[PDB]
Amino acid sequence: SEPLRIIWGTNVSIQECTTNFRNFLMSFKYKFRKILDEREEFINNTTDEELYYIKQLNEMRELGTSNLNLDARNLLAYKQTEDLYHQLLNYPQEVISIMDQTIKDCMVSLIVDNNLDYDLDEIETKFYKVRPYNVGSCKGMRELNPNDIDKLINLKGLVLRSTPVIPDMKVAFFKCNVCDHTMAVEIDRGVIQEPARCERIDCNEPNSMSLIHNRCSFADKQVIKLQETPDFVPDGQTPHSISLCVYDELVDSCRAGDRIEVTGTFRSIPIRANSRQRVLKSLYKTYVDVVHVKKVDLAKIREVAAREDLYSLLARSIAPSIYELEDVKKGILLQLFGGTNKTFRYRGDINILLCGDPSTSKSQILQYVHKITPRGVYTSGKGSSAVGLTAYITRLVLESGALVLSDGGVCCIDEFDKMSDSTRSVLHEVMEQQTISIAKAGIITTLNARSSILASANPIGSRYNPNLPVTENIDLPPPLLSRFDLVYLVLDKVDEKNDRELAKHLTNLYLEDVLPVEFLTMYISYAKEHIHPIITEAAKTELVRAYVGMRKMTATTRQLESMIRLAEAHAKMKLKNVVELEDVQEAVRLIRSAIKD
Amino acid sequence: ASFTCDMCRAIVDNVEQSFKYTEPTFCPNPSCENRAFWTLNVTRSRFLDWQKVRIQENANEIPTGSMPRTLDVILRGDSVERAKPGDRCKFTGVEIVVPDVTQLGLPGVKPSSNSGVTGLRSLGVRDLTYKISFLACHVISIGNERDQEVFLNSLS
Amino acid sequence: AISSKPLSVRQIKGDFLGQLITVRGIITRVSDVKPAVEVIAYTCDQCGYEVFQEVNSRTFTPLSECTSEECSQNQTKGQLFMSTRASKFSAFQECKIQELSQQVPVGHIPRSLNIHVNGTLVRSLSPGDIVDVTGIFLPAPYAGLLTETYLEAQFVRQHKDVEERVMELITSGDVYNRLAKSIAPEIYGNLDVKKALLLLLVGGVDKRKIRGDINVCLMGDPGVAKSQLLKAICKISPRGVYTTGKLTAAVMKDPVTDEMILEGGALVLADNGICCIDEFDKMDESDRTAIHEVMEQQTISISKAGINTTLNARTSILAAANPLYGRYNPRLSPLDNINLPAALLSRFDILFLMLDIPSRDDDEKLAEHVTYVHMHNKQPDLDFTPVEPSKMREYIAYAKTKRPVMSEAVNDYVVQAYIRLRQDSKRFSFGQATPRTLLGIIRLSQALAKLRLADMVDIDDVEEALRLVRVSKESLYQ
DNA sequence: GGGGGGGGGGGGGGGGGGGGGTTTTTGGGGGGGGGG
DNA sequence: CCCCCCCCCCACCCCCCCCCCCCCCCCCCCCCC
Ligand SMILES: [Zn+2]
Ligand SMILES: [Zn+2]
Ligand SMILES: [Zn+2]
Repeated sequence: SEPLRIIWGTNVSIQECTTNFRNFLMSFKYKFRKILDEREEFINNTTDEELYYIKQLNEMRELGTSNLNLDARNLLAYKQTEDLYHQLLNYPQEVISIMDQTIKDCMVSLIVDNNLDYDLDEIETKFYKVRPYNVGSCKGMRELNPNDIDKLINLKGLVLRSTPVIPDMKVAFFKCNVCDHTMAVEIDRGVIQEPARCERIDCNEPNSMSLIHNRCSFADKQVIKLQETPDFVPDGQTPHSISLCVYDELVDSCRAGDRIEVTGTFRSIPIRANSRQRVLKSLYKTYVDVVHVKKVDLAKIREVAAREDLYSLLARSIAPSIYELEDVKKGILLQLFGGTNKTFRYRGDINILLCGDPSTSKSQILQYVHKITPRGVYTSGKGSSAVGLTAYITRLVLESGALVLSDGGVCCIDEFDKMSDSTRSVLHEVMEQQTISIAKAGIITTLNARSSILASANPIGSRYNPNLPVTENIDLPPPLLSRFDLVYLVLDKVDEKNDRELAKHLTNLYLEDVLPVEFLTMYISYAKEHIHPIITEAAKTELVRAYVGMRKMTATTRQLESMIRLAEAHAKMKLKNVVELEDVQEAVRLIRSAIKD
Repeated sequence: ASFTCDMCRAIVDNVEQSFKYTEPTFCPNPSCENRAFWTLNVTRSRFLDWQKVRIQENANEIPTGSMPRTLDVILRGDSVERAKPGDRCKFTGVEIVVPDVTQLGLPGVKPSSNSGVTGLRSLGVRDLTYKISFLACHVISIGNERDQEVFLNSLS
Repeated sequence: AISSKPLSVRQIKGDFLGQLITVRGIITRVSDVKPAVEVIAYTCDQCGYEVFQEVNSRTFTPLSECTSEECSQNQTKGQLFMSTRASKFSAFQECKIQELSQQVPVGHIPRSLNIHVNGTLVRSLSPGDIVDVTGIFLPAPYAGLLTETYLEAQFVRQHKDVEERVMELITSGDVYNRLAKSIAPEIYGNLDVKKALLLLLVGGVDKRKIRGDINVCLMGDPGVAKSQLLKAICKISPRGVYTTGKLTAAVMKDPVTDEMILEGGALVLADNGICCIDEFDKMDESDRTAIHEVMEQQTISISKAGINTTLNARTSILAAANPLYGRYNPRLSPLDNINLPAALLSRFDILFLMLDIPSRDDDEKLAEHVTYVHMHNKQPDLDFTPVEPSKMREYIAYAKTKRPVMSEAVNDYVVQAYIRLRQDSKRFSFGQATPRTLLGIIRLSQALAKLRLADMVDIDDVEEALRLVRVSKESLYQ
């Protein structure tokens, strides 16, 4: 007696699918998911009786936002919806459209059933999307086969590049040449359903409608190239790749170099032999049409900031695996904090170098600060394993080097003695001006590098000679060496009272399981976010008398500027908003140790 | 644009232009049989100064040193040539789609050879695609007059 | 009989078109799997009754007007739209087979043939497979009357339990000595080198990082012919790869098509395996920096073409290097004799300077061995029975997973032994003891402990690891 | 006064004609590195 | 420190399409019942 709305080719009723989804999208409780998964005894009513997707839709509607994330296992946890999971996997676009429409209907019905007043016109105007994810096993890109050609799949891989956003027409806009009447036409399966005659019966001219391109409505499309991860490849051949299409607010979900998951329908389409013909090649382009993407506190901060031993505590915590080099550790901690910037340029960078014998802990020290710092890099003074120090013009494009890439982070450079001369010259304007000047291919700019450098350098030959000065042992020239705030020597000279305890400390790491090593990054982050020290007036006189003292003892104003920056860094430590006399005194003292080399 | 018919001297005028070079479909003379045989009257028709300029994402605004994204900006009329290579600029105007005019059908041009949109009668079997471009109505830079009068008479 | 015969590709004359033939060759490249259409299915908007098009050709033309009588008998010009769900696709893959080095006549180029494989037979072929493929040899029109031609594959013939079978070798005994001798069994002597080379394969213990990888460089004369030893142990390892200095990762786009890919270098293929760097002294600075990053962080980084990444490289480096001026002078330093820098050499866990010394004793033995090979076309009898590679892989896997723990007695002993070595270090050469040599002693004794399948590392293992280190240090002088 | 038939216009379909469809060597400039 | 070398990068059939012609169909007008 009535028509039926059926998912084509399946005999699934769309009313049944709709209500099966509705009765989960409302009245599901998160406790059921722990029944499906392992560790079911961790169910807890005071956290798990929540109407999980009512909670999601409420926060979502208070944010007015269109998208819902949906772990597909939650369908299998709920009795009226376990079949909907199979329909979702096997017939995804229809089921997903049904789920989208159901989310919009839930939003509409909530503001009249839960009946709090809201802009019904806003919800009416808005589109809504489900993002199903964790659909199933992350089957290999190399394992896909033509049975997948309409199923919802899951992939993992590496983003190589993405197009700019591509406008994709959703509604064509037509205008009549004779009578200027206008009509909107939805694009159906990518085809413009052109009106052959003008709509208005009082005009009805044939072939008179014309497309007004910049009055059409466009969705956003983007194409991204995903390479097979080397974890999955067989050893003797190239990795594969798959192009994936991604739309609207999922555009620019990822960038070049991102390792990601995607959940998406595997799709295929024919391609033409030549554009002037309908003739199609007998095997289709394949792509995945994605619906979800994913990559790969203050109380304690203030509590720890009250401590008296904080300087030593934090300094030892940067590398507790390494035997005692404690003034180096203190210097590198102060480098992590850094000074302050000013408008007028003078900036907050602090720069450190380690020299002495090659076969010693300095490399591990650079590695540890690299692991700690938010956005630093590790490199060495010459060559390029597809990563190099200086900015460089190549094909035409400008590439930014490791110094420039380390903007706002510590740049760790090993083999700093063996650095090439053009690089040795280039370091001057980042040391002084924190920038590098580019003047080629019609582009002129001072490309701002804004990086603190931790250098690791070596003597000539196998051993450092401490009876000779640093300039006599090291290759790199004094005017560059002068720019470093703190400069250190680490030596392998035999002493059992050091070597035995080093060996016992080292060997004990294989047996054993205060050291806030994981809280260190959070402390550094909140300090850099919140604290901007200013110099006390008494600290002016302290800086002046200390500088004239070391001047009476070959100093330069670069040492005074260094003492300022170190004192400001010392004031970020302890979360102090104004540089104290003790901050100046420790900056002075540590520099007095360093300048004696 | 403005065109004179080949088989009679009548003139079509004020012909608006699409992205393709657009010629009249019908002769205004009720005597005349013409369609699509025309000569453009260069003197009666009006051109505008036009200049495409390519811009790239600012070096200090790229998030993690990846490639900068690019865009094509069209300047017209008095606004042309205010840009310069290496200059840092602020534009304002219209974000627009620009079709592949070859695919749309074009005199003297064989069409070109992402999936486009098709079915539109002008295309027949072909499918049309679009770039985004920015039609800028205004420009400023955000990154020797050696006579007294030309300097002084600009001051407050 | 023709389907039985294994032809070479150039023996496939045009007379064989349409016939079922079997071709012998090596697969030189393989396409990713793509869906070919068998039957296209069209929904009809204006009557619902679907229609179908079978496709027999490289190309087809899509249908538009509804040919079904449900439309046509009503003269209703309804519209057909293709549907993937109702269309029959078949798995398609294109491969190229090339005739083997023995099949090529004198002075000719090795000829090659496209293979088309459909259905369940897909991805039975990998590049580098040497294979007999039966198929229908067929033409395809594009030239005029010249034809494109391919082989429609039909059948594939490839040319080429453990957790208890490992107990055969465990109970057989003398496992370290015999397994060491079984690396390149025909190669005389150098059993200290062979003993060290094994501990690459079993590795040390990693811990939260502390690292399992062990690295060794085989320096000295080229007349020792160390390349074959690298080749041998590369084949032993389940994951390793053999390379030449003549390694870095790069965005190596335009491989076959003009096309984007990221090339993980051999150091990334060697992730969780051995990278065998032959001609190690000949490498360039990009590869030197690549080796530096993997030997320190066990990663190799990219900052190219917008791609910014670190690829995983948990790899052990086996290297072989040869001197300047052809032959090593023993009185001069390795730094005097060889192109490599000292800071890089310091990062290796073992350093072996295997020189070639003329000897009235050794040379007669080597000469008799080599002349036996020339006279009988096989190597002479070995005076012992070696373990074969797949059988020792049982043992190497068993030793790999049986990671030990450190002991207090070993802790005290390694400290005391290390301080004893630092007394000799107080003096010459770069071969003096360091914290990295102590880490080497620990990692190598752990490798020995793993090789004897123990739950704890032993002072026995420490003293043998110390013997290997001391022997290697003394080799730097002779 | 409504229905049928005849005649004229307008539209659609079918047919016919036409046009289009990358590595390897050589030279030059600039940059980088090594030896006296 | 200076100069020279050497290394790198770069330049004829088939389909789509358009025009022309013929027939058929639908409307309007006039006559007949
Ligand atoms: Zn109209
Ligand atoms: Zn005319
Ligand atoms: Zn139909």
